[PDB]
Amino acid sequence: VSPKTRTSNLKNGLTIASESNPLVQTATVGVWIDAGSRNENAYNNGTAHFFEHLAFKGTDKRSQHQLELDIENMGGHLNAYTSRESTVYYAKSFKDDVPKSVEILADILQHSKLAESAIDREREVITRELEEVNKQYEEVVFDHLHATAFMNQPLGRTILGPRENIQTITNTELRKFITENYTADRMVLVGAGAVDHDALVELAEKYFSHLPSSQSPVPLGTPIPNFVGSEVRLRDDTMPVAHIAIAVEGVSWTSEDYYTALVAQAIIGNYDRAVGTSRHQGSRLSNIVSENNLANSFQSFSTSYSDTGLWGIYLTSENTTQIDDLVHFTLKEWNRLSTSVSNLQVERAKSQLKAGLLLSLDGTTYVAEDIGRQLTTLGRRVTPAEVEAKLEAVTEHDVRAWAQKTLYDKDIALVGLGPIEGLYDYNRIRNDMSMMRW
Amino acid sequence: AFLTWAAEPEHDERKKLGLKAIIVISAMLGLSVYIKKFKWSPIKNRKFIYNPP
Repeated sequence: VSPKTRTSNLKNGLTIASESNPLVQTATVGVWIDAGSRNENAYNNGTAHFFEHLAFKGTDKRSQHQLELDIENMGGHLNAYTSRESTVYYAKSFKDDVPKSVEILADILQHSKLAESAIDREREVITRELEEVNKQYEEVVFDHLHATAFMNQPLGRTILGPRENIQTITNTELRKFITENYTADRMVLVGAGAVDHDALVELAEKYFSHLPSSQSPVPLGTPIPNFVGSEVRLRDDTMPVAHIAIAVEGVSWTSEDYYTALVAQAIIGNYDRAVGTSRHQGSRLSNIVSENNLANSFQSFSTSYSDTGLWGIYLTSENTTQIDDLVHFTLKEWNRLSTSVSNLQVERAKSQLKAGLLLSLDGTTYVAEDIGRQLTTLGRRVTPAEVEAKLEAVTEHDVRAWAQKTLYDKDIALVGLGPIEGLYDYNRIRNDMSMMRW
Repeated sequence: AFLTWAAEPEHDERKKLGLKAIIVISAMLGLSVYIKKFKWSPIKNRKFIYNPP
């Protein structure tokens, strides 16, 4: 039984949340913000990601070089990432270097220069990033997947933004973005590892007390997405591996079906020919795929947002003449979540998940990421006892009912990249979303 | 008229069955047009972006 997550607020409405571990000697402190690319419009799309670059380009006190030196002298590192709904800025350090790291984070968030010279310099760096994501096939597939599933909607936009915006982003719009979005009621200061909660609250009172509050404070993790059944094909005969994602509209963080969708996802599970144990997994799809050499890997996913989600599978295969079989067998395993699953699969998946949700948190950065994610999506850290109860409440009837309303005979978003000549047209893929025998 | 009947005594029944066939076949034709268009729309609506390698 893990130590209790302590939570305090400041007057502005900044949440401080901590989980101490007296067995480690490092600490991860950082700021989780309930804001990301989705908060941009079409004209300033790319701003949030642009700011992330400039946050490390110098503040009103420390220059770019001084910033570098200060962190080098601390001994640990700083890291940041911007997603569609969430931005994170954290610092991993030694136990007693925590006050330094909180001070640096407070500086780069509140007091960043955003100097025209630096805007202009990064504008090329970010332009080069547009032509090099092209290599990260999983990311290419998932970005096209969001773009098509949420066609012409904010969740459909990329994080980098269009080339056009990169050339026209000004310090004015950068400043406007972080003034509107980086408000105290949207921010959580998180500490995990060798942190004292009371010490962290004091550091918050010292550095984050002059943060603006938003005019209308909504609760943390407050949001209408209209999913489009659709396909993007990026055929490239020169690539040896096909990458395919298939998804349906999934569940939000606060859906009542959140755990049901996780259990369903665990019934299909993951597979990777490179891992020794994968040929012995219990999942039916795993057995079909491994026996017939249909794929190098597959990974089931259930991505959530504040008001929607995507539930589906990502496949990679070199078997270019049997892509049809791979997709066919995958979707017939999904059909069985509607028609055939019983207590046998459901209780097996529950067993696997009860551990999986706890195992994931195996270092201070993972713990901080868990506290930060849960605080910015649900408004609270959910105790493992509550999570164990919600998983236990999932029955086979719940899984069947969920799959019959979410998967069965529903539109999919489909992205294929690589040698995908063998991937059939939309109708034949979508026809596998039901079974004529049932 | 009598001789016409003698040549083709099925005449009355034949034309009534024809009326039923015309109605059913016409309806089936109309529905088959809707279904064909429904099934073909992903192909008809397909769009391309080409970026020469």
